[PDB]
Amino acid sequence: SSFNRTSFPDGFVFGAASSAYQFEGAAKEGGKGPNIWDTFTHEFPGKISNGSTGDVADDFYHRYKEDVKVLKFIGLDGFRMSISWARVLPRGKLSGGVNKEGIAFYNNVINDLLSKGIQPFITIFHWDLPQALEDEYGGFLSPHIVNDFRDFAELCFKEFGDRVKHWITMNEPWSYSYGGYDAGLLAPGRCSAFMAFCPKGNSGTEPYIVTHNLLLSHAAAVKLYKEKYQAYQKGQIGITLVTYWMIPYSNSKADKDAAQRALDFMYGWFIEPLSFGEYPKSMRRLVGKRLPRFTKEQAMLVKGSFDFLGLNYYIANYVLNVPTSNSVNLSYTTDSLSNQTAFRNGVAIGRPTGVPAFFMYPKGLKDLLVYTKEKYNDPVIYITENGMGDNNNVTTEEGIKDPQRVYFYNQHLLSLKNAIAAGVKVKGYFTWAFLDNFEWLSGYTQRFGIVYVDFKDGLKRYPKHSALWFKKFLL
Ligand SMILES: *[C@@H]1O[C@H](CO[C@@H]2O[C@@H](C)[C@@H](O)[C@@H](O)[C@@H]2O)[C@@H](O[C@@H]2O[C@H](CO)[C@@H](O[C@@H]3O[C@H](CO)[C@@H](O)[C@H](O)[C@@H]3O)[C@H](O)[C@H]2NC(C)=O)[C@H](O)[C@H]1NC(C)=O
Ligand SMILES: N=C(CCCS[C@@H]1CC(=O)N(Cc2ccccc2)C1=O)N[C@@H]1O[C@H](CO[C@@H]2OC[C@@H](O)[C@H](O)[C@H]2O)[C@@H](O)[C@H](O)[C@H]1O
Ligand SMILES: *[C@@H]1O[C@H](CO)[C@@H](O[C@@H]2O[C@H](CO)[C@@H](O)[C@H](O)[C@H]2NC(C)=O)[C@H](O)[C@H]1NC(C)=O
Repeated sequence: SSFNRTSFPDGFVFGAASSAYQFEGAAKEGGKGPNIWDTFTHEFPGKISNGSTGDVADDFYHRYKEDVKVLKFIGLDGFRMSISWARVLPRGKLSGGVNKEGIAFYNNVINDLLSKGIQPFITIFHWDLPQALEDEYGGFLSPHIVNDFRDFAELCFKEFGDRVKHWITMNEPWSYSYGGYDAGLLAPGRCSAFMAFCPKGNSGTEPYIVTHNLLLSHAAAVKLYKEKYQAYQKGQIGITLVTYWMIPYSNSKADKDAAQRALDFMYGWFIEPLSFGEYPKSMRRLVGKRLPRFTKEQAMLVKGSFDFLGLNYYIANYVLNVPTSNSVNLSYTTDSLSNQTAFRNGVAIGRPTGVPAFFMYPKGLKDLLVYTKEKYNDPVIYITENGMGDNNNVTTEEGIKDPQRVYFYNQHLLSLKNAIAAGVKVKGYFTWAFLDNFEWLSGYTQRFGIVYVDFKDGLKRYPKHSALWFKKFLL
């Protein structure tokens, strides 16, 4: 006898997650065109650990049949995966033509998943923007992205919507904006010149520009799905957001307010437009005219534009107030006057993982969910990512034994259970990740999978103890 799925609601969806650039490989194969991550990893090897790329990744593009067998072996209800925009539309625009070989790959994966009784949860956009669109008008820096995003979504609805019943417009627009345009840590790698880190950009203005267009693009796809496809395809559409849970470093009003500002700027930036059609008051106050306004039309489009909310949860941080100052480092990051740290009084917020900044704090998952329920009218929620990373610095034999990850999932699922007990309408949960994969700026130095991938020996797959723990949990 042990903790198992019967403790969760009937029909609850347990799954594992993936994304196209991180898993697929075949970056220049099967008619696929270039995307901004091809470009970023090739042109800035200094920004990826060991100068790695997703050229091959897990080679999920060729190995998907064997991988789907692993999903079935674990016994999962669902699988979260994304569509490579430049694989299906190599020139970004619909008028640039649809790549039949790219459509065929996703159809093949979906049909195999369904034969195993696994529901595909499809992320339309997981950061891999076609280089053609980045080149033409600067990608999400331009309002032109909205119409092209809408057409890409429509292509997905038309080709896959007869079988796909859960759509996620985009993964973590916070990450795309902050990482791509404030810190320059992610493609397209833009930031202010004073950071001496990116060729082009403005960390004080571009993140706000990009976030606005991310929201409008999302809203365009949702409007189209609901008005044209939802009634006869009978699916649901949402968006995946990420936030840290923010804890005041001390009991002071200063730190309490700082914690809420940090949450406002990371989470509220997206969930308040989605819920209320406006940005958080703190952002309006502190960012001023660098923060775009929603026109009345835009607000109507964005407000209420989700059937469900996808939430990605990894960590919590303590937050300190940062006093105003005279030194002029203009950025989205410094705009919130907040400072996050994993340590209080010299003590870490939880158990360590193989990722330096990341400690275990399962309580924060429930805290986030209750906060979301209470502030945003009790939405339907899927946990679309939750997981931990190991440092890739031991043998295959050792990496497969991951009691730390078994511990991680036991504690987080117990916390999730308590959130459901508190009335949060959670309907599903997805492990990041299915396989050890290309972890963006960290390359292959960090392993998040419940399944091990031996990159040094034919990309061979081996279920970890965590996979076997889930297998048992899922009966
Ligand atoms: C699937 O899981 C259920 C529930 O598991 C319980 O709740 C989870 C949230 C975790 O905290 C688990 O650690 C916890 O056990 C299992 O049913 C439960 O089995 C336990 C025994 O392991 C029962 O506790 C015992 O009950 C007897 C009386 O029958 C007492 O004499 C014992 O001292 C002890 O208290 C528990 O009552 C029971 N709960 C329910 C709701 O039935 C279930 O066995 C498991 N299934 C499989 C196949 O593993
Ligand atoms: N990685 C992110 C957010 C990137 C934000 S920009 C910058 C880079 C980064 O990882 N960190 C921290 C972070 C990590 C995860 C979530 C939020 C914030 C940043 O703030 N989100 C999810 O995390 C998953 C695990 O991300 C790893 O987290 C630890 C990092 O060291 C590693 O590079 C990253 O790939 C990704 O694989 C998913 O594709 C993605 O949806
Ligand atoms: C492999 O990487 C892990 C993770 O970085 C190392 O374990 C960490 O060691 C540091 C330094 O002593 C500690 O501060 C952390 O608490 C450890 N993290 C854990 C255990 O999750 C490990 O030492 C590395 N091993 C080798 C051989 O390099």
